[PDB]
Amino acid sequence: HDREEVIKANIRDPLQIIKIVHENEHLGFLYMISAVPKSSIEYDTYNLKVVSYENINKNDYYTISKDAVTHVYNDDIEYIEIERWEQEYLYHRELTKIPIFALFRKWKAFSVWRKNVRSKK
Amino acid sequence: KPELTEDQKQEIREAFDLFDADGTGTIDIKELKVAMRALGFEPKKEEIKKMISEIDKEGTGKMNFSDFLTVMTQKMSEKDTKEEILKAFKLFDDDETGKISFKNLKRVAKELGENLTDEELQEMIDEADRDGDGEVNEQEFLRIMKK
Amino acid sequence: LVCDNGSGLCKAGFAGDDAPRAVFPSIVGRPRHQGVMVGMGQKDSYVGDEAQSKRGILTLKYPIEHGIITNWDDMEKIWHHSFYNELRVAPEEHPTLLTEAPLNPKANREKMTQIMFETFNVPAMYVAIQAVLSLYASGRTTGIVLDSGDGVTHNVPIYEGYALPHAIMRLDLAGRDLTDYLMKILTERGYSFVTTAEREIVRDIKEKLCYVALDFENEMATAASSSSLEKSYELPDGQVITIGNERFRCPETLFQPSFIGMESAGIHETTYNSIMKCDIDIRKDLYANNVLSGGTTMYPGIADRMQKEITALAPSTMKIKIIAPPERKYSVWIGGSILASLSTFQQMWISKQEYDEAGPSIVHRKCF
Amino acid sequence: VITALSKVRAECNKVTSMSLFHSSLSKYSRLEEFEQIQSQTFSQVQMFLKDSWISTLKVAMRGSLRDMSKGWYNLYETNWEVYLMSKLRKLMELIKYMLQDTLRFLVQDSLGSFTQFIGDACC
Amino acid sequence: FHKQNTQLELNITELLQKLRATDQEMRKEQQKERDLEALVRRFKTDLHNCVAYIQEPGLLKEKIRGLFEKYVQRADMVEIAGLNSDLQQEYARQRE
Amino acid sequence: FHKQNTQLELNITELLQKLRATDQEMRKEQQKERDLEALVRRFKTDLHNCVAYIQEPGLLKEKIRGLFEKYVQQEYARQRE
Repeated sequence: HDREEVIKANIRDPLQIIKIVHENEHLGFLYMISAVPKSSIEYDTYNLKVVSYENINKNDYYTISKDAVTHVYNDDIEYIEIERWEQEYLYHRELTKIPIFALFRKWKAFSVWRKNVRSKK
Repeated sequence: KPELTEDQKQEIREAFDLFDADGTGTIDIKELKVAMRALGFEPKKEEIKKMISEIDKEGTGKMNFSDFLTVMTQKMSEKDTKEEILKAFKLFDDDETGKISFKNLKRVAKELGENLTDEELQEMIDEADRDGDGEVNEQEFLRIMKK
Repeated sequence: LVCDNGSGLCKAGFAGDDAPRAVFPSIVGRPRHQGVMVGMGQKDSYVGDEAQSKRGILTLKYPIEHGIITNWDDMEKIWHHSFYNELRVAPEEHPTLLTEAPLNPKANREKMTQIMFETFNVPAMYVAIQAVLSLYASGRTTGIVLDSGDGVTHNVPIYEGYALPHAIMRLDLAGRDLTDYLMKILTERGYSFVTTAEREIVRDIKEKLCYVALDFENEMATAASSSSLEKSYELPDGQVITIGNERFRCPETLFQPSFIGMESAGIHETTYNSIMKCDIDIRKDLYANNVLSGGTTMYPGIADRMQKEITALAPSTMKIKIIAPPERKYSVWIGGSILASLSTFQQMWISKQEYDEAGPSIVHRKCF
Repeated sequence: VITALSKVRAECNKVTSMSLFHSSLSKYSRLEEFEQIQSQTFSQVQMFLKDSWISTLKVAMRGSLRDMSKGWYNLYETNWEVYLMSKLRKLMELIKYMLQDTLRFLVQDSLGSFTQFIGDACC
Repeated sequence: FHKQNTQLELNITELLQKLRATDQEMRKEQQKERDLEALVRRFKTDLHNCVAYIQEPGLLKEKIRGLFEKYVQRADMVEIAGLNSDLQQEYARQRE
Repeated sequence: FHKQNTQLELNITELLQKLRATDQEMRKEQQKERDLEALVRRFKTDLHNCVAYIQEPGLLKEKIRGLFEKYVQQEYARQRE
């Protein structure tokens, strides 16, 4: 494989991204940005496009390397070793199954509706 | 005082116990942070050290299940910035009208599973429709829910 | 602390909760074999959900029915389990509020007061009459109550927070009577659902699927001609049930007790009779302020049909409004817990020292 | 918890070879002496169980439990719900099972032996 | 009207107490930022004074030791040091 | 009652103006605090770095000169850009 070619291939699964960066060391490091911004309601932290590096938002972007993963937001940085990122993605998969976590914004909001109406009457 | 249901406790229990198979009954504050951001909230180092100061006078690095549950309950308890309120309404409305039709509510109810009656649903609509237009705008939803 | 002998569904909460922390079914079990069969028999007592789960080794009754505490020991068992398991507390830290049906004989009233005081550690305590605080949940001081689905079916006219004892009467139908008629009409239709499991499934059916016809003759002719008005239900066994005229025939028994074979005027006409018993000045307020309560009222259509039927009975000068709290199968508990919340109510209680000389007399008096 | 449970097992293991009755008599006796010695035996075993055995096992297990810190096993529970959630409650309920089982064996072995002892006279 | 006037009286007395709380809180903010700038001024003058000592190596050694003992605390800087070492790995390899 | 109503509505509106003003002033103080505290970070981290720097007196002198110059008036990523 070759680096710009794999960029243009436009695969987006973090598992496959990790596999690709592990497999093809000569293709170097890759930065990635999310298939919708955080502003979306269907936003996902773990669905992302991998892009030519200038295109990313300067203020919020993710980065990975076969050595390490790293993230930056608003000049705040955290450094990660890839197995941490992978297992945190696995956690997110299973945590996302969790019925309340899958629904929590509904759970709390509609509960507040119930409370407010009955408390008021 | 904040509370959540026994079934919510059961779910949180499965969360805790899957978070590490090591069966310790205590797990890393770092993993609590991973949990919160998996919920969708990434709190900052000031909040990290604040919660650590709650959990671990001794500095095990670990919540027990009761700490994990209680901090979860508290972070669940408070009011959100407008973005999350918009997310809530956007999930409540998939007519994409900006209106919670009774249909929209009824589907949300069937989704969450609580069997509350049709008159009860229509009554919380009616009070939530703070302008009495026929159902609740995202404006009317804001107006009631911010109170 | 709040305590309800709710005879369709009993309930408990701390005072000023938003809902009863505990809700539990109106039963206590005894071992059905006289010997302890196996170490599960650590007690001879199985209150509430214990009986519901364990029926087959257990002796099964609604301990109360209709107007009275029937079986004082078994009720004391229920209350003891309510405090220690359901309220999960030793109560004496906080005042306790308790329910009784209207026109409970004063002998029972004092007997209960004594039983609660001597058997349970307590600071101060009161038993309240379900209609009166049920009306408090309406917010009126001045109103007539109806209740059905948690007890026998009462009418109670209330002026400025108190009844006209002159004007209290029952209609001798309870939640079972609805299940009985529905079982009859299901067996006519051919389902023959009557077994204790079938009995519970039919109670679920009657609770959710009942509706009250706006004009029964018309609605019945409509559904029998137009089966599009009869609606499908899935049984736990995967059968589909169709329910139609049964949806409103069952509540119609309240309007035509002869449907369940009862030789009585309907709920509407017995309410009208109760109103007529009182002062016409109160009567106008009762027509202005009717409150209906209990699981049977929870249904759709009941309050509209009742509004129409009372308007048909009521003089044309009377304004008619059925007041239908969405919660009304809890009305008493809501009113009681709210009232008990008030620290100014704390002076109303009766406590140990006055309880000695005053207490037998003073509770009997404050119970009105 | 191993040390605690093995300790209570030892307590049962002397308990299981106690007796609830004096299934032994040297020679003939008159009635009142039977009543005295049996009622004494019952009182002795009742004090032994209620004061001695329960207190002994309770303080011994507590002493072992004492220094298990935060976790499921926390002696210092503060919520009935979480206790019911905990392994700790389930362990305790197993202790309840074991000590009931053992006293059941003691009851059976006392009653059977005593009856057989009468049997060898009456048969 | 009478109910409206009374409600406005209760509102305005509440809003007065809220005003007074806000005024005292912003007073605390202002004195806090005054103290923060006084700290910054003390830093600046310390730097200018150790620059004045700089002309003698022993005097600079004592100034660096004194300002070290006064200012430093391990703070986040130990964590910053570790994560900077890791980021330095990333930087060096991607630079290469 | 009309005159009293107008008085009380005016005075409440005036106090809501007071609270809006005090909010704006709190936002100005928030700006001041933010900038001062970030400068406290900058100075203390530079001090920690000059302490960590090579305490060879020539090197320490040069580091002091660097701080003096920059105060009298994240990088590598920007260079990678």
